[PDB]
Amino acid sequence: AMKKVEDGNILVFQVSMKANKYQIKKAVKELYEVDVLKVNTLVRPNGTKKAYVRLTADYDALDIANRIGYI
Amino acid sequence: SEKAGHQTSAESWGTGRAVARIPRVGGGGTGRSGQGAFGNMCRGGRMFAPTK
Amino acid sequence: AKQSLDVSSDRRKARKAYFTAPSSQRRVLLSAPLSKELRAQYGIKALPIRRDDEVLVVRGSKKGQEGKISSVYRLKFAVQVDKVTKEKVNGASVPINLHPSKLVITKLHLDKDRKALIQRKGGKLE
Amino acid sequence: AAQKSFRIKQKMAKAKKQNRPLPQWIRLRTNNTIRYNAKRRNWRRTKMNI
Amino acid sequence: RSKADRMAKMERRERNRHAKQGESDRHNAVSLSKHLFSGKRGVGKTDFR
Amino acid sequence: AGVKAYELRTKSKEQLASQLVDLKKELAELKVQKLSRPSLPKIKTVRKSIACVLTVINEQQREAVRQLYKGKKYQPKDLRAKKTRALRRALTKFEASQVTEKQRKKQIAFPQRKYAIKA
Amino acid sequence: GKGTPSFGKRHNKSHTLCNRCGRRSFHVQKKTCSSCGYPAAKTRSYNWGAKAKRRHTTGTGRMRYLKHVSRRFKNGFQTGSASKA
RNA sequence: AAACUUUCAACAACGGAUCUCUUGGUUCUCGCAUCGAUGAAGAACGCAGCGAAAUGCGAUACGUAAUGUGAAUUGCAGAAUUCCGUGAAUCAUCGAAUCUUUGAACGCACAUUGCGCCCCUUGGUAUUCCAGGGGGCAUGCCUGUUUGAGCGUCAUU
RNA sequence: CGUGGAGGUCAGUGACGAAGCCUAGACCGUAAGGUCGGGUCGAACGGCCUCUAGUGCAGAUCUUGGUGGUAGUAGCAAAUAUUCAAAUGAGAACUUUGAAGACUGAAGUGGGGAAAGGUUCCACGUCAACAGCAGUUGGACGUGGGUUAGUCGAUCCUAAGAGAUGGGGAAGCUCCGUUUCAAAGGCCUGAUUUUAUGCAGGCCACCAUCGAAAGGGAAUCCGGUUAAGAUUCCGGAACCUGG
RNA sequence: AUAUUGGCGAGAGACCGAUAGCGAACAAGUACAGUGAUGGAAAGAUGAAAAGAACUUUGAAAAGAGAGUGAAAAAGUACGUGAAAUUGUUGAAAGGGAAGGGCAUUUGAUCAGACA
Repeated sequence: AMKKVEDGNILVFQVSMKANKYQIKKAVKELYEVDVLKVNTLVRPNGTKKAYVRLTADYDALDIANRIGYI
Repeated sequence: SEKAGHQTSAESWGTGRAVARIPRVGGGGTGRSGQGAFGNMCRGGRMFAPTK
Repeated sequence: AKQSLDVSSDRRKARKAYFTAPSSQRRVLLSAPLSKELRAQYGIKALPIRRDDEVLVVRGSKKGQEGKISSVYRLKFAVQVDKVTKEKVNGASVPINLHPSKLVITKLHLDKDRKALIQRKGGKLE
Repeated sequence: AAQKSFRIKQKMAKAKKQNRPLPQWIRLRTNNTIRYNAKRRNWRRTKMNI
Repeated sequence: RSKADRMAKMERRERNRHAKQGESDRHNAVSLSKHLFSGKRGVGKTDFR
Repeated sequence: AGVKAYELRTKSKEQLASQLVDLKKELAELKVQKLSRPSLPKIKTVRKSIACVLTVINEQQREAVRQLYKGKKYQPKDLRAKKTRALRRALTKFEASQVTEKQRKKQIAFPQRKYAIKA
Repeated sequence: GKGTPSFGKRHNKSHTLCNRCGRRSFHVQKKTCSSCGYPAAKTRSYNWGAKAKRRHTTGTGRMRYLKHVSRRFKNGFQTGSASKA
C-alpha cells in the first residue's frame, strides 16, 4: 500500500461494509479537507471492504500521511 | 427411563457367513454406524426388563 | 439439625454451589479469624480478608511466618501473603497460595466501610 | 466457482478466519481443559458443503 | 513461549499415533460396512465384478 | 477513567453533542496506533466513553417526549408499558369490576354477613 | 457403468442455502425448503420425528427475549427505577 | 553343545480392566403461570488490548445507564487513583436504552446484499435529474370519518 | 458358598498403610470358596444377626474395545529413461543451478475458461505427522501478504414453464386457475399568480411477479507495471446513457 | 375438588457410578456421513502447591546420562492404581512326526509345622 501512496497518489483505507463510492468520497472530503478524483473499492476475502482513494493532482498524499500518522 | 435405549433407528441386515443377526445402526460415517443396538447385550442398548 | 425447607442437605448441591460461586459470594467464604489480641480489642470473631491486612499463618509448614497480604486470589480460593515464597532453582521467586481460614489476622487495614462493618456486627472499635 | 454470490462468499470468509490453530496463551490459563482446536477444517480433507 | 511451545508438542502426540496428517483429519472409520457383509450371492446378477 | 454518568447529565444538549465528536477523533487516532503498537489497552476506555455519551443523549431526548405527551391520551407505542402481549389484550381494572344494575341492587341488599357459632 | 464411472457426472446442486433455517436444504426447482418448510407459514415438524424436534425447539438458540421473562415476572412487571436508599 | 520351540517366575513393555472417586443422569414429591405485529421461537454474519470454540452481546456490540455490596481482575500486559470513596469487579441485582441483516415478516422481490413510489431536509447554477440524512408504503376484518356509486327508491323543483 | 446396596451389632480394622493387583510361598473345606505371608500402591473397608435385587458366564455366525499366529511374507512390475560435477545440509538415487540424454509432437503432458472446490494463489520461517521408498523440497505445517471496472458479466427482457390476487373447492394442512362470472388503473398539456393545482378532458383498456452468468442485450482499445492483480490500477487515446 | 414425561424455582432417593446413567459428567445434538428427509459417535482422574526438571555433558536435533524440585518421578503434561491376551531380556528345564491330562515313585529345586 505504501508503494501506492508515492506513485499512484493513492490512499488505501478499510471502510465499513454498508458504504458505497458516494459516501466514502464525501467522508474523506470532510475529515481531511482533500478533494478526491476517484474512489475504487473491493471486498477483501476476509470480509471487510478496502477502498483505493486517489486524490487530485493539487493535493499530495505524502503530506496527508504525516498528519494522520501512518507512513 | 421408558425411552432409554430406544433412541436409535437400527435394522437387521440378514444372514451372512461373517456377521450376526442383531439390528445394526443405519447410515455410515460416524463409527456408531454398524454397531449392535436394541439388545440387552449390546453396548448402548436397553437393559432386560426395565424397572417400572 | 436441618429444620427448614429452603435449605439443602445434599452433597451434590453444596459442592456445585461452592465451585461455581461468583466473586461476591467468594468474598464471604474467604474469611479470616482475628487473634485473641484483637478479639478482646474489637469484640468480633471473624472478618472477610482484604488486600492490605497484616496476617500470621498458624497451620502448615509455613507456620510462624507473618507478613502483609499481597493480593486475595479469589479465583483459586487463595491468598498470597508477601514474604512467603519458594525460590525456584533458577533464582526466580514464586508465591505460595494459602487458604485464609488457616490464617490469623494480627493487624487490620481500616477504611470507612470496614469501620461500619465493625459497628454492624457489634464492635467497640473506639 | 469464480462467479460467486455474496452469500456464498460471506461463508468463505467465516471459514477462513476459523482456519487457525489455538492461541498459545490459552495453554497457560487456570483450569484449562482445552488443548487443540477440535473444529479445525481443511480444504483437502473435508468439504464444507457450501 | 518455550513453556507454551512445549505444550504444543505435548498435545500433538495422540494425533500422531493415529497418523492424522493434521489437527483437522477427522475421517471416521465405519465399524462394519453394509455392502461387505449383508448379502447372499447365487446364480444370477451379483453385487460386484 | 473515561467520562462519568452523572457529570454528563448536568451538561446541556449543545455540549453533549460537542463532547462526542471530540471523543470520536480520539478513537480514530487510537485505531491508527493499534497497528503500530503490539498491544494498546487504552482503546477500551475511550470506546466505552462514547457509549456513555449516547445513553445520556438518548435519555434527555426521551424524557422530553414523555413530558410532551404527559396528561394526553395516545402516547406512542415504545413509550407505553411493555408488560406482555396477553396482559395488554385483557380487561382493565374498571371494566372487569363493572357489574350489571340488577346485581348492584342485590349486593347492597344481601352481602355475606359475618357470623359465628359459639352461643 | 452404474457405479464409479457415473459418479463423475454429479456436479449440479439440487439444494442451496435456506433463508429461514440456514440448513442447506432448499430445493431449487420446487422453490421450497425440505427441512424447515419455507416459504410456507409454519415450521415443518412432525410427531414421528422425535429427534427432529429436539434439534430445533426453544432453548437451543440464544433466546434473546425469553431469558428475561421469568425474571421480569418474579419482580412483577414493574416500572420506574430504584430509589437510591 | 548352542540356536530354535514350549511352560514359569523377576524386571521391562503393549493395553486400559479392577479398586477408590464426582460440578452429570434418572425417578418421586412440593410450589408457581409468564411467548408474539411494542416484531417472538429459530437463523445468518459480526464484537474482546492479545480468542478459534463454548458462554455473553449487537456499529452504544464478553456490553452502556440504574441499584446493591466496598477493593479487585489475572495467562501476560496495562491503568494507578479507582482506595477514609458518587467507588474496583468476567461481582450481584435489574425497573432505563441500544438491539446489524433476517424470520408470522409486513413496499414489490430473492439462487439477486435486486428494484421502486411518497413526505420533510442538505449538497450539486435544480417542482422534474443525480446523491446524502430522517420518517414512511402488506393483507383479512371491526367501529367511526370523509369523498363517492346505482331509474333500488322517496319527496321535490 | 459368593457379589452390589439397607437396618442393627462388634465403643470392629486403618496414612506405623484401607481397598485393588501380582505371587511353581503357608493352612483349612469333598466343593463353590475362606484365611495368612511377601512385593506393589495410596485412603477407606470388614465379621456376625437379618433385609433387598439390574447378583455369579467359556460358547448365543454374541456386543464394544484391545492383541496375535500367518509375516518382515504377498507385494510396492501399464503410461519407452535417466546420467555427472557443484552449491545447500548432521545427512542426497529423489531439493536448486549448470552440463548431457529423451519424451508429450498443435484432437499435446501447451495456452485460457464453464460446472465444481474455497484460499490450494505468492513470500518468509520450517519437518514430529502426511506425501504406501526417501526428503533439505510440497497442493503439508507456522505466520503474513494478495482480487480495484460508466464500457467484462450479473442486474433488464422473454422461452418451455413456476406462481400470488378476484373467486370457487376442501373437515383441514391447502388444491384448482392466470385474464378468469372483479367497480382491478394511470398520464399529460394547460387555465397558473390565495399557489397550490382545483379544473378545463382528453387519450389508454394492455390488468402482479419469478424464469438464461451459453439465447435477446446502450457503450474500450493498445502499451507499460507486481513476490501475487487487470479490457479494472498508471500513461496515452476514444465511445455511450442520464442530465 | 381433579389432569400434567413441557416451562420456572425448590426439596428428597434401600436408583446408576464413566461399555453403567439421558445420545451427551468434557467446546453434545458437537465432530462426521448423505443431494435431502434424517442418521449421529468417541472423549472424566499428575500432585497439597507446577515446585512442568535451572545448570553440567554427549548428539545436527529429538532424546539420553548426571544433577535437581517433591513425602513419592515405582506421579514427568504418554501423567492415580496399571490386570489378561501378546512381546522383550536374564535365569532354570525338556524336546527322534504335535502339545497338554490321570494314577505311583525317583531326581533337582523349595517350604511351613515340631520336640524344650
